[PDB]
Amino acid sequence: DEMVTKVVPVRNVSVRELAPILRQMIDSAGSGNVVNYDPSNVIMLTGRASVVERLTEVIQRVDHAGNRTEEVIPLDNASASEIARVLESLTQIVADERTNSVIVSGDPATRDKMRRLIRRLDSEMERSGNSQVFYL
Amino acid sequence: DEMVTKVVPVRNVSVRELAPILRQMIDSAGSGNVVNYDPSNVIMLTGRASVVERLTEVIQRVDHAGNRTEEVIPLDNASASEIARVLESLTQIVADERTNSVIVSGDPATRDKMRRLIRRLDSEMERSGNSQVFYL
Repeated sequence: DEMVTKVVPVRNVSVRELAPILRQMIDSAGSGNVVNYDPSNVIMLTGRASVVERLTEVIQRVDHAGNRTEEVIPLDNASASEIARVLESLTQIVADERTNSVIVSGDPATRDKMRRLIRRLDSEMERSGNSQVFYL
Repeated sequence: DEMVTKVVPVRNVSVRELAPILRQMIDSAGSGNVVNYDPSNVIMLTGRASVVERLTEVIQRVDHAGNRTEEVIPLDNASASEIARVLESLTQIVADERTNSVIVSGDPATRDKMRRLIRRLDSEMERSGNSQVFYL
């Protein structure tokens, strides 16, 4: 029940995405607690140190959920520019020409699938391209 | 409870971004305190020296949160003009031609990621460009 103010930085999450759940706690929490939404992307929690505690818990646990990191997957055989059109015809993927490598972005579960699907599209063709040579 | 006036410069933050949280304190603070929003980008706090204290605390702590600094990352191998198109196809980046270097802007956490992602796109290609030479 201790009345205090607390600082919560909101990094990955849009601070107003959290409008419902932080203020809906005030329904249950009652008075004394205030939640502040600043487009400079922090959320200022001022109130009873237990209820703010959860919203340092909730957000910075929820701020984990939307975590988006990028990784460069090289391509030994196929052209990165094809794979960037194909994988984007199914549904963020950007191809780097120089190193022949595909930049991918998403949560670690989505960056699993495209990492398994790019290993098959990079599988080596057997000897037979669209071009063959016939000795007459 | 001392009634005073105080000067708060608001540097990085839009002074009207702080309309909710400074005036919502007046709800809890009560009378005697006044918060002034000047588009010349300061916020004049006149009132009880404890409640203004926090809003010198809050803002100049919040004014830290949106801190945006720029840095020039050189590029030894790749062209800065490519990396400026690629890194901007994922989502501020401006490339400098002469020194072959990319200007980047953002908070120190975002300027971490692009600094790790530019180290891979600058990694040296192994001997094999899009051009090879076949001796027949």
